[PDB]
Amino acid sequence: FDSDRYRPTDTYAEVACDKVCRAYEGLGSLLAFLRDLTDPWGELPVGTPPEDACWVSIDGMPLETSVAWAGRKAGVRLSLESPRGPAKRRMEDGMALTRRLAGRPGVSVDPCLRVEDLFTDDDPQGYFTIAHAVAWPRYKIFLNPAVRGREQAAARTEEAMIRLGLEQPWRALTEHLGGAYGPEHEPAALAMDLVPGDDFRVQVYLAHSGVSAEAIDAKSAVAADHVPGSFARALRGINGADDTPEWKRKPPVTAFSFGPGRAVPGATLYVPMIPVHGSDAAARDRVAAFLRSEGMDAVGYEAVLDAISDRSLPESHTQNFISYRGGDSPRFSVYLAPGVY
Repeated sequence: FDSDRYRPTDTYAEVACDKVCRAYEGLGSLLAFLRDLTDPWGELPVGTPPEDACWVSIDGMPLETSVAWAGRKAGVRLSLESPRGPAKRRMEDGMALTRRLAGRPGVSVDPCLRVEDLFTDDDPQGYFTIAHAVAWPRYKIFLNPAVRGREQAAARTEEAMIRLGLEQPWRALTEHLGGAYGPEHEPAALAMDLVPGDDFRVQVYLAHSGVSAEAIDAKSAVAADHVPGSFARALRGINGADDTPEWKRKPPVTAFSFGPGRAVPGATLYVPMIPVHGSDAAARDRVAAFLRSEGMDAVGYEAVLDAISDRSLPESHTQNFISYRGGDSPRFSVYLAPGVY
């Protein structure tokens, strides 16, 4: 525990509330909602870190704040994962939360419940099983295809894709990638928007170990929204040399998005921040320079960083990823550890 902003007795839910409010401030009762949402661990004091770091945040907190720009608008999102242990109890906490979201105003958890058995187990492996996010409310769930080892990740992902009706765009991706999944494009996570109908989306996050910016770009050429070279230019550009130990320890990620009635996936690039960059200030300078050269809003990005961060940025290590899509309908997001641990 290491905070100038929070006392050790502040609760997880109170930190969550504070971060969400400050993110809105940077963009220019909630507490009640979040206590309920994080029931019952949301009441735990933040001063006592979990036994096992949460996957959801690079500082191991059970909370991660996100701000997303798209279609000339910005929105705040919050990711959550139980800090409880051991892994099986953490998993069951998440299962419980999914079921508590069912029947919330616009929610559909049916697609999640039809593949849930694939990403849960009585003896789970890997650094997580279940996590969620809320956006302002729509919800999503994150699942670990490596719950029973990495070697089964592609198979488990594929079977879920099939159950969900998305075999065709999943086939398109799989063939584009050469027909097999390896460390070059490894299924590291799945997400689902818990909504019914055409707006339903599943994202498959592929990690890219030991490949160049150009090769990563080319893996996206099957995407509905592929802008040739744009991923290569973001990666080379923001993150420079691909041979640093820090690059190799946290490789880039592409989120492929799948929707009903869509023959091919969309693609969004996830650019690792800390620890590829030495601090949030260094990462900020380079991300801002890239945003400007793309004509995107670097001021709003920096305003959010400033509003939400608890330490001066050269001493702050809270940016996990930024995400980026170029072209006519550009997207940018930043994902932030609370920076409490």
